[PDB]
Amino acid sequence: DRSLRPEEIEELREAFREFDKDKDGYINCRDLGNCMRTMGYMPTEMELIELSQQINMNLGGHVDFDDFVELMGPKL
Ligand SMILES: [Mg+2]
Repeated sequence: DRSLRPEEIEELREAFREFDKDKDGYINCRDLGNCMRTMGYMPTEMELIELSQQINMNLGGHVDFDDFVELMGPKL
């Protein structure tokens, strides 16, 4: 019934962390481009950007493992 992909969640967690080991729980749209590519190597090089920009409609350049996953769930 409605099959998703609970596997990417595990890989993301490691990427969101492997990049945010500082123990902050938040990453800057900067690492993303680098974490997004090393995470699946599939997005563009200026589009994932527009996404991390839309984020500004709430926090302001800071994504939580939740947005991180919400930003990688759209384009893949
Ligand atoms: Mg941090």
